[PDB]
Amino acid sequence: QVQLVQSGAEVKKPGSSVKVSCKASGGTFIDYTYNWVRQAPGQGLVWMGRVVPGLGLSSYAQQFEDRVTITAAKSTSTVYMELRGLTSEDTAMYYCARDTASFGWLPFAFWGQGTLVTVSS
Amino acid sequence: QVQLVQSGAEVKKPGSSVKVSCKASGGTFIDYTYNWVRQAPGQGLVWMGRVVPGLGLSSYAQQFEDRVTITAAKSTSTVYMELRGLTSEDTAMYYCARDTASFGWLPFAFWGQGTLVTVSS
Amino acid sequence: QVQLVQSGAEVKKPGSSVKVSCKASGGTFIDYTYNWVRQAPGQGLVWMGRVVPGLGLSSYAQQFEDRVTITAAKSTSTVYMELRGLTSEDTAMYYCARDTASFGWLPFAFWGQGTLVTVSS
Amino acid sequence: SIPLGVIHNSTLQVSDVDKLVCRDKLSSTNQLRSVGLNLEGNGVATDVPSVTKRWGFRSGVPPKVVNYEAGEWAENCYNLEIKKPDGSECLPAAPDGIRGFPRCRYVHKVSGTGPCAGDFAFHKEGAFFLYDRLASTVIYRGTTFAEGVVAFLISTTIRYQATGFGTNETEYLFEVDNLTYVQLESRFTPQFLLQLNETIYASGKRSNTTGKLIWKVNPE
Amino acid sequence: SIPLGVIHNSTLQVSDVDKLVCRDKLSSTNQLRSVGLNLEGNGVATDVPSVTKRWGFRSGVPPKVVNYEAGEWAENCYNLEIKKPDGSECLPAAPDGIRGFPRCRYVHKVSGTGPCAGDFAFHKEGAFFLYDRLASTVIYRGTTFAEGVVAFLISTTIRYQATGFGTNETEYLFEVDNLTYVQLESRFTPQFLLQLNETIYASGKRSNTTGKLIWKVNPE
Amino acid sequence: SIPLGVIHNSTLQVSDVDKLVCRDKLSSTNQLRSVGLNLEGNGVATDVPSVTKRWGFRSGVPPKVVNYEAGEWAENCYNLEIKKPDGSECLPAAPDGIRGFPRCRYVHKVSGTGPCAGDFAFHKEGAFFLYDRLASTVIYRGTTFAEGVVAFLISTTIRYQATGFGTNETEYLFEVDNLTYVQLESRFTPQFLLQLNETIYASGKRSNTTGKLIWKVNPE
Amino acid sequence: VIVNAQPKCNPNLHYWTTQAIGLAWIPYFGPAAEGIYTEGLMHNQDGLICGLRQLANETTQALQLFLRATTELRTFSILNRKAIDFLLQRWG
Amino acid sequence: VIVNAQPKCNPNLHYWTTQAIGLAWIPYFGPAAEGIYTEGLMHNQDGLICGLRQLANETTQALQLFLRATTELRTFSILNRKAIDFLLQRWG
Amino acid sequence: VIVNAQPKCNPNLHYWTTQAIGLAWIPYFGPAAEGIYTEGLMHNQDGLICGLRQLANETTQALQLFLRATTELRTFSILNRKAIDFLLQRWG
Amino acid sequence: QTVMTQSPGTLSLSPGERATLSCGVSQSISSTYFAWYQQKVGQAPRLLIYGASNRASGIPDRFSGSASGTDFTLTISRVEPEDFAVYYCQQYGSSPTFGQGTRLEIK
Amino acid sequence: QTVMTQSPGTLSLSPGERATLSCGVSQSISSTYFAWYQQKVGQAPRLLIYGASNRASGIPDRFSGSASGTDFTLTISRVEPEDFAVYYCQQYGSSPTFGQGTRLEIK
Amino acid sequence: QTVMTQSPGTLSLSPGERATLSCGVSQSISSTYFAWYQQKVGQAPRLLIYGASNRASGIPDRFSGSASGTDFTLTISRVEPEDFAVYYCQQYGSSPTFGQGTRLEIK
Ligand SMILES: *[C@@H]1O[C@H](CO)[C@@H](O[C@@H]2O[C@H](CO)[C@@H](O[C@@H]3O[C@H](CO[C@H]4O[C@H](CO)[C@@H](O)[C@H](O)[C@@H]4O)[C@@H](O)[C@H](O)[C@@H]3O)[C@H](O)[C@H]2NC(C)=O)[C@H](O)[C@H]1NC(C)=O
Ligand SMILES: *[C@@H]1O[C@H](CO)[C@@H](O[C@@H]2O[C@H](CO)[C@@H](O[C@@H]3O[C@H](CO[C@H]4O[C@H](CO)[C@@H](O)[C@H](O)[C@@H]4O)[C@@H](O)[C@H](O)[C@@H]3O)[C@H](O)[C@H]2NC(C)=O)[C@H](O)[C@H]1NC(C)=O
Ligand SMILES: *[C@@H]1O[C@H](CO)[C@@H](O[C@@H]2O[C@H](CO)[C@@H](O[C@@H]3O[C@H](CO[C@H]4O[C@H](CO)[C@@H](O)[C@H](O)[C@@H]4O)[C@@H](O)[C@H](O)[C@@H]3O)[C@H](O)[C@H]2NC(C)=O)[C@H](O)[C@H]1NC(C)=O
Ligand SMILES: *[C@@H]1O[C@H](CO)[C@@H](O[C@@H]2O[C@H](CO)[C@@H](O[C@@H]3O[C@H](CO)[C@@H](O)[C@H](O)[C@@H]3O)[C@H](O)[C@H]2NC(C)=O)[C@H](O)[C@H]1NC(C)=O
Ligand SMILES: *[C@@H]1O[C@H](CO)[C@@H](O[C@@H]2O[C@H](CO)[C@@H](O[C@@H]3O[C@H](CO)[C@@H](O)[C@H](O)[C@@H]3O)[C@H](O)[C@H]2NC(C)=O)[C@H](O)[C@H]1NC(C)=O
Ligand SMILES: *[C@@H]1O[C@H](CO)[C@@H](O[C@@H]2O[C@H](CO)[C@@H](O[C@@H]3O[C@H](CO)[C@@H](O)[C@H](O)[C@@H]3O)[C@H](O)[C@H]2NC(C)=O)[C@H](O)[C@H]1NC(C)=O
Ligand SMILES: *[C@@H]1O[C@H](CO)[C@@H](O)[C@H](O)[C@H]1NC(C)=O
Ligand SMILES: *[C@@H]1O[C@H](CO)[C@@H](O)[C@H](O)[C@H]1NC(C)=O
Ligand SMILES: *[C@@H]1O[C@H](CO)[C@@H](O)[C@H](O)[C@H]1NC(C)=O
Ligand SMILES: *[C@@H]1O[C@H](CO)[C@@H](O)[C@H](O)[C@H]1NC(C)=O
Ligand SMILES: *[C@@H]1O[C@H](CO)[C@@H](O)[C@H](O)[C@H]1NC(C)=O
Ligand SMILES: *[C@@H]1O[C@H](CO)[C@@H](O)[C@H](O)[C@H]1NC(C)=O
Repeated sequence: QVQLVQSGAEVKKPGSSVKVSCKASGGTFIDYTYNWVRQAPGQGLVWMGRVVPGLGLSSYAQQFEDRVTITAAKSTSTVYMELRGLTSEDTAMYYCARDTASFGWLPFAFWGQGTLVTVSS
Repeated sequence: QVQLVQSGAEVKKPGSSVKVSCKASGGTFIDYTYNWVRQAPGQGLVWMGRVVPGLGLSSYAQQFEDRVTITAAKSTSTVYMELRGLTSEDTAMYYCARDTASFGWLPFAFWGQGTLVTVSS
Repeated sequence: QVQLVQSGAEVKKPGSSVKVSCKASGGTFIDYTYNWVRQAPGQGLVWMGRVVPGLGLSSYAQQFEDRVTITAAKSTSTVYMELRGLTSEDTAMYYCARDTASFGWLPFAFWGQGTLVTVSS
Repeated sequence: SIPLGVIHNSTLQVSDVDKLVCRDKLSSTNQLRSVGLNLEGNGVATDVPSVTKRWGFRSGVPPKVVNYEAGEWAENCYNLEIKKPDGSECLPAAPDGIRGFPRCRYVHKVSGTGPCAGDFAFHKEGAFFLYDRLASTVIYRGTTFAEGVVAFLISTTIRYQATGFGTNETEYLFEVDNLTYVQLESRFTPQFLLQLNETIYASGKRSNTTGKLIWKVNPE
Repeated sequence: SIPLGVIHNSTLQVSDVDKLVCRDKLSSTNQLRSVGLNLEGNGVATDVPSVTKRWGFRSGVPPKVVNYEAGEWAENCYNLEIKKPDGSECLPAAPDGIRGFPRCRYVHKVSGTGPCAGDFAFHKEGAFFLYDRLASTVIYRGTTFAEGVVAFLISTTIRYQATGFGTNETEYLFEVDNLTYVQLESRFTPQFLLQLNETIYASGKRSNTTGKLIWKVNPE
Repeated sequence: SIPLGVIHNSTLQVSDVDKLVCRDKLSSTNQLRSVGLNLEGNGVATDVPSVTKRWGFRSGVPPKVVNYEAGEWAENCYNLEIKKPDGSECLPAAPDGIRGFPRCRYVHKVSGTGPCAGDFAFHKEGAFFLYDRLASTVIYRGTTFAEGVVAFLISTTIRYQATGFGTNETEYLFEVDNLTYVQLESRFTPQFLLQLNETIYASGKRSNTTGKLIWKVNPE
Repeated sequence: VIVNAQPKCNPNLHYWTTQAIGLAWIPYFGPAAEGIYTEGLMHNQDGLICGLRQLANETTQALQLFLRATTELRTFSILNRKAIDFLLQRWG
Repeated sequence: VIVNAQPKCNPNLHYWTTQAIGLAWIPYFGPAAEGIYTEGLMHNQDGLICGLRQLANETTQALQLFLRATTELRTFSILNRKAIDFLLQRWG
Repeated sequence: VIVNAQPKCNPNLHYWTTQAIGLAWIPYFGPAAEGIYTEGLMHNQDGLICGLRQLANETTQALQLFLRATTELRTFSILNRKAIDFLLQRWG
Repeated sequence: QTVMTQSPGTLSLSPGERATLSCGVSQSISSTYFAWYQQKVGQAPRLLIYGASNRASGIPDRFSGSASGTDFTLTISRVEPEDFAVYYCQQYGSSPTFGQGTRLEIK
Repeated sequence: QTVMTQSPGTLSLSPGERATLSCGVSQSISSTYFAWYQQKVGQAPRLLIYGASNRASGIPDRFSGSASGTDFTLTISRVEPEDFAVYYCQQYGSSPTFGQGTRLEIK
Repeated sequence: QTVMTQSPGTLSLSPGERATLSCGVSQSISSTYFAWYQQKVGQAPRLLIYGASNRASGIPDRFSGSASGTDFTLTISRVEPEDFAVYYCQQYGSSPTFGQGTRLEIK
């Protein structure tokens, strides 16, 4: 089971941005899609976007277009995302989840802890 | 009230023509349409044609086409019409009537006495 | 009444051919259509084809196409036909019949005796 | 066997087809130009029946197209938008490359209907219909033209209506409004007619309902 | 690199492309003419299968058009009105400017159907299809043509029918009436066939109902 | 007044229009050739927005066509299959005789839609769209072209998609599959993009259902 | 020389032709063709205009007989042929 | 010179071309084009007809190779090019 | 002479044109036109390629001003006109 | 073309009684292009109403009317002995037309 | 193509009785292109009627018939012992056809 | 785009009872592009079923399911106290989607 390690909670003011990341360890960085997802309590889970370092490509959920940028540092095996134009409605747990691309399947088999992003004033 | 003065009755033989006229006085010749109309007793009134000396144009009722020619003598302020190819069915009173073109309206406000045209053999 | 004279019966083996003929006499060869017809007992009569020496043309029934060739010897006033690819189903009386082409009509007025063609093994 | 024009030491002279002229110095092809001339400059009448009677339809004979580089400005030009009596287009549509002459003053459209037996409308005296700089022997539909000739040398729209266009018995009208027309006569020039149309229109003494009122010009 | 013909002091000679000939006096462009010749004068057979087998369909290669001023009168010419087996027109319609040759005696139409894979029907030996004075490398639909070549130098309609036109296995018929046909054979010339058609038609010994009667010519 | 190129005793020189040059020996017309050159050899960018921004629509001005005998092989060429926003074809269909240039390596089709006010798409710097050997001043629909000039002297299909084609605010995509696209950027050459498309396609990490998944290339 | 002999003659020209210069060379940039026309007036200096009218009128017949005999719809080669004959006439 | 060497040759011409003269210059007036053709007969005087047939047969190959290499559908300029080369060949 | 003066120049040609020879003269027999193209490479011997690029770039303006002033859609006569002027320039 | 039928074509009233007359037309006439007349015996007709509503000069207030579309109506509040005339409907905006006329007779 | 069905395909009558036979055809045949025959056993058929109505040479008046359209009829006023033959319908204007034949037998 | 509605959105069962859950989707999803998850409170969801039928690693046999078309079903033979989780439906073949989630609560 390949791990994803995330930073702790951070509080932001409206109009700013937060950078979050997941360190991948115990497996390949290049071989997997690293997908960012969002879950606020009581709302369920939605996909935000993804990076596949092996292709060097990324893609996004339409509602997160522009505001969310997803990248990766191959050199540190770390998944990165920046969420900008933050509002109080964005408060949620933010997760990376690794798919099973190396197995020929696209669902999520490996999950992080979740970083809380809090936006308030 | 601008006047129209006409000649008296005349008897014609079938196949001939009659020239009739109305002298305009007490107002402008150029400014008005001088319209020729026909009324036989018991038949009601119909329009035959017109001249507008100000435009230098004339126009006709379709049933009087060719047979009726309408002109004017600007120099004598007189309205003229010639009806040709006369038959007994043409017997009627022939009138000029002046419209209200100078007032922006096209109906007849000024009327003559009527010249009787009699055709017989 | 112009006559048609035919040869007697002949027995053939399957796959072979028979040549039959009608000598025309008592009238013109050139002026008439000489038509070949076939009648097996119990089957009724069908047309096979024809030659009109005056036109130098011949024509055929569709079911006898290729297998039946019709010609004529103007020099001997004789009508000829060859039936080939013979089978037992071809057994029949074969006749010439002369039409009334010289009269402006196309039906058969003059008939032969009939040559029996027998095919067996 | 087409002659060219050449300039003499003094005035203009006919250039020969067969003779070699020692003074006819030709240093470049830029000295040979195709120039279009308008027949109105020879006294050809520009009245509507005067021009339409000079045109007519014939079958069998094919059209031809020639090229100009330059030409005379025309004062009077025409188009045609004539349909057969049942609406079946008398003239073929102008083909690609055919456009009206560069410039004119009074351009008439002579729209309308009439009998048009034949394949093409040809000029009766053989004049060319001058389109763009590409004149032709036939009239093309919807495109204006000048009436003229080829020398080979070293505004406003009137839109008259027509009835019986392709025959000898015709009628033509100047449209002032949808309900207002004036009968044409050759003694009345475009200047007369346009001054007349402004007077009628501006005075308002014309049909103002739905019915047609058609005026004739007084004999004097 | 196209050679021209030139007349020698005596007979005809090949004009060179590269050599300058001192006796080759050329005073005008009116001395250079394009003349069309018919291959029937070289012994090419004019029978229907003989000519149709010399034509065929191919794709990819575009058509070309050339120009003549003059040419030989043809005794035998052809048209084509051939549709694909399902009626989908084998040949493209002749484009504007393409008309049949000026004059001939026996003009055949060879209407009918057959397989026609390819874009155009090309001549197999590279002969030109001579249309008007504008010959081409392909056959155009509905327009007659002569079979021939370009030199570059100093009546009646037969209307035969066709089946399987664009292939090797074909049939052709001479139509006498709607119900009456004669099978063609190469030993029978247009004179024979027409004399035959008059005899059949005039004698009346042909189908007179609604059914087809198709005649073959006796082997002798 | 068009200058020609001529070879000097050493290097290439401008040939004059007016001066007679004694060394300019011209023995045949076979010494004058029309050669097409591609502007990519002058450093013109071949990126999609780089080329499309150099093209645009205007009305009134007619198209022109010129002829080549020879030219340069192009590494990068384009087509256009652009419809107006409502599907009403931005470009006129290429007319008969217009075909794409002989040879290239990377041919793009840039299919899609966008506003196209005007009659024709013209090159903004006046370059010619080189079709076959018949270049023109306008882009014709469905036919590929090279971008270039006329000298007058002595593979694979990429098929990118386009949105907002005829305006300044545009988007372009490289199609991998019906559901899979990559956003274009000028720092990525055809070699990059094609290597990327094979990697995506072959790895299978792309949409495999019915929904679109559109990839952006990472900033590094 | 050529002498005009018809009922009337217009002795003045209002002449047009075309020129192109400047950035107009780029067709998206330049004006529509009706705007590339130049113009001016000329007079009948020493009888030249009337003579030209007469030549064009006499030449029209030769032109159409010529065209009747051709195959081209668009014959824009007449003066090129003349240039060739001009030289060939003396240099053949 | 040119020598004809094919199985057979037709030694006679029935020749046609066109001419135009008279009022025909006006196209509405004149005949349809099929009527502007002139005609007559010619014989194989001193071998000229057979030689011409052979030249046209030999020249056909050059013509089509030439046409394959062009872009024009209608190439009606071959003899104009020849006239230019005729003079250029000696006057270049 | 002509001097190239633009930001960059490609000093190599990969050149194409057409030729036709052999039985190809018969169009049903021969290849489609894309196959009649010949090809090869050339280098910038003594500055010739860059000079040619510059000439074509300078000449483009003259070409379009010229075309703006014509009536033909297909003007394939420019070099024929040049050949005529070449001789006429000295032999007029 | 603006064909008018007057109805009643005749009226019969004792002097002092109320009367109405209307005209139907085959096509709409703007009210501004329509007028009413009163014709006395042996006399040219007198214009009564302009634009189908405006009293003409010298016309008594007992005369009134209105119109729209194809419906043109004239009324007299009291018909005086002097009003037992033939009334007419006129179209004048283009080539003019008249109805047949309606006679108001004494009962 | 001019397909004919004879009906009755057989008749059975005592000699001296009246009999009729008709043929239907799939398409109209002008009566002028149609004929009737009488076939005796072992013999070629004898033409009876021309143009579907005219007696052939040597044919007795007891034989008659007529036709139009697709309806061809033969009758014998009295069938004699010598008439108990197979009768046939023939189309001859083009490629000819025959019906199957009808035998008139003795009852 | 692969919009899913989970039904029931909540279940209420005593531990040890049998339970089923299904998801409807607006468009067909190949079963191979669909998966089920079990989300414990405060935890990232655990994949349960691959291709809408294959148990994920470490998943008990009490969990099963199948799918075709637009019909996706999950069942637990006995719901254990540890199974009173929020279950989710996921589409992953393209841009991925999830249903709202279904909570299985203790009764
Ligand atoms: C070149 O200049 C020539 C003069 O030197 C022009 O020739 C003259 O052209 C005018 C017309 O513009 C002719 O005058 C009239 O022509 C009409 C035409 O009538 C036609 O139809 C009637 C039907 O009954 C028929 O009988 C006629 O023959 C015509 O076919 C006549 O109706 C008039 O009465 C009057 O004759 C001149 O007669 C004519 N003069 C000469 C000497 O020919 C020539 O038109 C100019 N070129 C071009 C292209 O316009
Ligand atoms: C110019 O003159 C030449 C002679 O000097 C002409 O060449 C001759 O042309 C004839 C035909 O007109 C050839 O004779 C026959 O050709 C046919 C054609 O067959 C084709 O199809 C078969 C299919 O199996 C294929 O095998 C063949 O190769 C062909 O592609 C043959 O079937 C006949 O048997 C017979 O050969 C002469 O052989 C040919 N002679 C020479 C020396 O080439 C030339 O056609 C004339 N130009 C034009 C435009 O007609
Ligand atoms: C022949 O060679 C010439 C050089 O000797 C070429 O001229 C140069 O062409 C380039 C483009 O290829 C120009 O560089 C850029 O041009 C773009 C175009 O912008 C246009 O749109 C904006 C809109 O705001 C407008 O303001 C401009 O004026 C243009 O209409 C610019 O956006 C770039 O900033 C940059 O300037 C060179 O400037 C130009 N150089 C010269 C000296 O003219 C010529 O294009 C070659 N011929 C052909 C057919 O390509
Ligand atoms: C016959 O007389 C009429 C009446 O005057 C002429 O037509 C009128 O022409 C004027 C221009 O001189 C038009 O005014 C313009 O209208 C445009 C509308 O877009 C506006 O933008 C301009 O600023 C200006 O106001 C007027 O509308 C037009 N009226 C009608 C009924 O056409 C007509 O040209 C004369 N005929 C001839 C052959 O001269
Ligand atoms: C094959 O034979 C037929 C039968 O003779 C030929 O057709 C016939 O040709 C004559 C003319 O030689 C036609 O007569 C003319 O008819 C027109 C009708 O408008 C009339 O105005 C003339 O005065 C004259 O009477 C005849 O109708 C025509 N018959 C048929 C059935 O077509 C045919 O030309 C021959 N085929 C070939 C290739 O020669
Ligand atoms: C983007 O990547 C795709 C995926 O490889 C490229 O398309 C593929 O190209 C190969 C040829 O290199 C095709 O294989 C051939 O298919 C034909 C089918 O008739 C067969 O006869 C041949 O023997 C061979 O197997 C393959 O099917 C094709 N696949 C797809 C989905 O198109 C594509 O060309 C690349 N794009 C660019 C611009 O290079
Ligand atoms: C038209 O020509 C006919 C003779 O065909 C003649 O009777 C008629 O009067 C002419 N009409 C006109 C207006 O010239
Ligand atoms: C006729 O009415 C239409 C509007 O329906 C108008 O556009 C047109 O200009 C009018 N025609 C004239 C001559 O006024
Ligand atoms: C046509 O060609 C085929 C071979 O493709 C051959 O079998 C057949 O017999 C040929 N038919 C004719 C009429 O030449
Ligand atoms: C076939 O019949 C039509 C009339 O329906 C006739 O016009 C045509 O000429 C006939 N064809 C032949 C070959 O007689
Ligand atoms: C397009 O031009 C408009 C001005 O008309 C400008 O506001 C806009 O930002 C431009 N967009 C792009 C992508 O250049
Ligand atoms: C899209 O699907 C069609 C079959 O419906 C196929 O022919 C086409 O090549 C596909 N497009 C791509 C980019 O794969």
